[PDB]
Amino acid sequence: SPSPLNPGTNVARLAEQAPIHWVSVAQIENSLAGRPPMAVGFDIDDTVLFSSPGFWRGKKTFSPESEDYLKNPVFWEKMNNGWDEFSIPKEVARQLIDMHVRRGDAIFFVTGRSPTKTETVSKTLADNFHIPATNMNPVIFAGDKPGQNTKSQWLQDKNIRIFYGDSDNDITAARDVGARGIRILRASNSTYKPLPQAGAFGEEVIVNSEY
Amino acid sequence: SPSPLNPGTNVARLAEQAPIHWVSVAQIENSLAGRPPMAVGFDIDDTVLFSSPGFWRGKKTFSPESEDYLKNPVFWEKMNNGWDEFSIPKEVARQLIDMHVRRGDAIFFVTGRSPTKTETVSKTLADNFHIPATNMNPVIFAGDKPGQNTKSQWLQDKNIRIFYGDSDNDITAARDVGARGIRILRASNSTYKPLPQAGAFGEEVIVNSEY
Amino acid sequence: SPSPLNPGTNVARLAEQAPIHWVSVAQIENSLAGRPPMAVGFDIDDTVLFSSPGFWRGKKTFSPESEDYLKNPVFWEKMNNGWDEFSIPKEVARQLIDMHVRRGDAIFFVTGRSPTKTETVSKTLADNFHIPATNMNPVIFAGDKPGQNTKSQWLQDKNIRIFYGDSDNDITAARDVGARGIRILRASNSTYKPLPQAGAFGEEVIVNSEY
Amino acid sequence: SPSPLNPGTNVARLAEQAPIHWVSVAQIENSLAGRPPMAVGFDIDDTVLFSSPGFWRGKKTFSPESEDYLKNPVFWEKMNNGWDEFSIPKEVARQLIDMHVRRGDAIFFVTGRSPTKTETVSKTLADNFHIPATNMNPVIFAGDKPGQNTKSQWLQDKNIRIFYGDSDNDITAARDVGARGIRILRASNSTYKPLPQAGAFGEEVIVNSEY
Ligand SMILES: Nc1ncnc2c1ncn2[C@H]1O[C@@H](CO)[C@H](O)[C@@H]1O
Ligand SMILES: Nc1ncnc2c1ncn2[C@H]1O[C@@H](CO)[C@H](O)[C@@H]1O
Ligand SMILES: [Au+3]
Ligand SMILES: [Au+3]
Ligand SMILES: [Au+]
Ligand SMILES: [Au+]
Ligand SMILES: [Mg+2]
Ligand SMILES: [Mg+2]
Ligand SMILES: [Mg+2]
Ligand SMILES: [Mg+2]
Repeated sequence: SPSPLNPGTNVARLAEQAPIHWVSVAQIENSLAGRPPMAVGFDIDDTVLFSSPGFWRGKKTFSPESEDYLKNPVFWEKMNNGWDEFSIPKEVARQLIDMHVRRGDAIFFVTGRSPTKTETVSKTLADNFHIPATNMNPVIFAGDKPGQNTKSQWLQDKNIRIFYGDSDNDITAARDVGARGIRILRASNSTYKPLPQAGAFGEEVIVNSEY
Repeated sequence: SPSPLNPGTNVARLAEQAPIHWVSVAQIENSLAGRPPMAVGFDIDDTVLFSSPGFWRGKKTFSPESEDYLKNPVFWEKMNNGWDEFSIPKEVARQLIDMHVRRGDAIFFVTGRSPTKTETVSKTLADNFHIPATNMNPVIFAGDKPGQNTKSQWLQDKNIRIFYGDSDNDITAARDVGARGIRILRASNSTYKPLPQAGAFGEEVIVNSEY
Repeated sequence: SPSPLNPGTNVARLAEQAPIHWVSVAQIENSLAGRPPMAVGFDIDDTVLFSSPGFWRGKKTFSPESEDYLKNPVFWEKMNNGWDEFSIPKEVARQLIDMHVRRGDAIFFVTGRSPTKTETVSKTLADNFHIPATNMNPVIFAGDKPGQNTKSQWLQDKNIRIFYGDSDNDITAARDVGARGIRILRASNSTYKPLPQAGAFGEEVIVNSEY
Repeated sequence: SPSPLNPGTNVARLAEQAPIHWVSVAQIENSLAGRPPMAVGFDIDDTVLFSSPGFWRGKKTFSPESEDYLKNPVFWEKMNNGWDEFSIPKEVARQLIDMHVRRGDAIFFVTGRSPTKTETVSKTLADNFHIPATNMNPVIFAGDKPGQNTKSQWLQDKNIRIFYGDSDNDITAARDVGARGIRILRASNSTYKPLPQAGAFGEEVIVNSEY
């Protein structure tokens, strides 16, 4: 700073590109041509669902000033049992999942959300993305609590070869097990802030994956 | 629709700019410096609230395979009386509303949503955006009637001198009454598509106003 | 800093716009519709000619480590009498000058280059941009030396209403006389560095004017 | 060709990225860490030198209204024996050449320019880019023969493992011999048009490499 009234710009800044390995769904699919059906995984939040409406609602209802709602079982019971009806499915996920289904791939969802006694997230996902039951697997609630296993342990267990996610820990989880971690852009209107530096580990990042 | 696997790019395309009158909130405040309190107006949907969650939910509930929910009074009762709890306030609106409160301006919201018997929208707005009683005015539900701009007469009636909105009809309403129409970007994960061409009437467009 | 190996990015940075009043040649022309023929002015370097080849040559020949060549009469005699045969005309200038000629405008060039006993720059310009002799005026070498007048004094003297330039002093010269200063982007391969903050004064900046 | 006066834009277009493998010089150096000295090669025109000044001049002098100058031996004598004094070294090339000198790599320049009896190009390059005698190799003038890639056999002959260039033929030459072909952006003010689609073979493209 200063942050000027009239900052101006220049054509070096206008054309400036960060050195990122951008990919398209079409190129990922091409990279898989001739590879046998495999298990692939997806993070949920900001990867396949824009779920910030429910998280916003939860914050505003359960902990208006902090992020305490994120460890409130009452919030999770609401979040995992219907508030995703207000979540907005990502077109990038529609494309990815359609093409993995077309390959005959096993599709897993592995989330850091807290587990709840029941969940309708598996159903919301299978329904919105038209995932055959054959390809579909119930959502895995991963983590460090008693009775849980971490994202990484789950990726190893289900032999997941590709993991799509928006968060750094999605990519490092894939890397820890030798899986191909592929980054999805977090939408700038997500309430999960700050936005990750997509590409921060040299991973592939999907173009235009914010929606 | 297919496209090349590796389309590539060039630095003319990388640097290319559309000829848009981009402005900041600071520049708008600066352009108004010295001007006494006035009435100003805001569209709601995709201008101050990312409300797609409620509309997406409404469509799924009331008209899965059409747009009839938008003409269903039961949908409007829900949307206007609680589903905005899932609507995500936009940062640009926080900045704009803060600036107009600093100015002592009278703030109006003029929405194309259908009027309902009761509404909790004015409450959600005055709360989310920390709007003092004196600057706040109850939401004007101008409704929607294709072939007709239902906002124009309201801007005239309330002597609104600046109108903010994401849609072409917001800008044309301001133009109709000789008010300064200022465009806000609709977020790319909005379910209201296609995205408008912000800048299409030569109007000012607020930078980074998608979130 | 750090300047990371793998910086990554996010979609707020990807979509980020500086708040600049970008214009196109088409919009400038539209803004002039019905305005009588007038005098308009152009800076030369990085506005209508990419002349860095001659300046590079001059530096390398006359002052390899400093910018002393810029005050070397021997350099100027070479620069103003043929080295612009290696200067690359800007498409943005072709468009501007064609449209000002089509309007019947008087066209002036006002440069901070040092005057020389003879110059072939006026000819290079008239020839490359197909400027009728009627519209064309000999290049004005402006400045602060004995026997010179400043850019500003020249703009006042020739009643210039619009001045196109890439440098801050081009825009301030127009502003000092009440003329409309319009910014052209300096190409990032110019050897005149650092690049200006185009738009730093709230002036109009021509889209894609780096070439 | 006409286009809308105020086309506008949207945030999907603002944020849109082509799926390009963008890399930095640091990332390239990092990918090579541990590898002993090797032969590497560079195209010249629009890869290390903005040489449009000499080509533009040549066209004006030898074939104002065609491309015949490119097949004129008198043009090549001038272009190869002094007109590069007007050619502007690219910063990306300074970074690349510095990095390959750090590595102890053997550096070759393989150009489509026609061989001439004498050439001062190798001198201009070794001087401009501060290239030690040991890393420097005399420029290979491979010439140009449409229908034939004249570079491929030279990369084979010199055991070149990495080839840098702006044109499709640079990348295809590297591919022909199983070398790593890396694209540099052609500057938008180059008179060699149209601009190539950098990234069109899925090859790495160097960020900000237009200058
Ligand atoms: N503010 C937020 N908006 C949307 N999703 C969130 C937010 N905070 C956390 N998440 C989700 O991302 C998961 C990663 O652990 C968290 O468990 C949570 O379910
Ligand atoms: N490095 C450069 N490359 C191109 N043009 C230059 C450079 N330095 C100055 N100029 C030109 O811009 C003019 C502005 O005063 C100078 O007089 C000079 O003619
Ligand atoms: Au890599
Ligand atoms: Au202005
Ligand atoms: Au609507
Ligand atoms: Au060529
Ligand atoms: Mg996530
Ligand atoms: Mg709206
Ligand atoms: Mg200049
Ligand atoms: Mg080349």
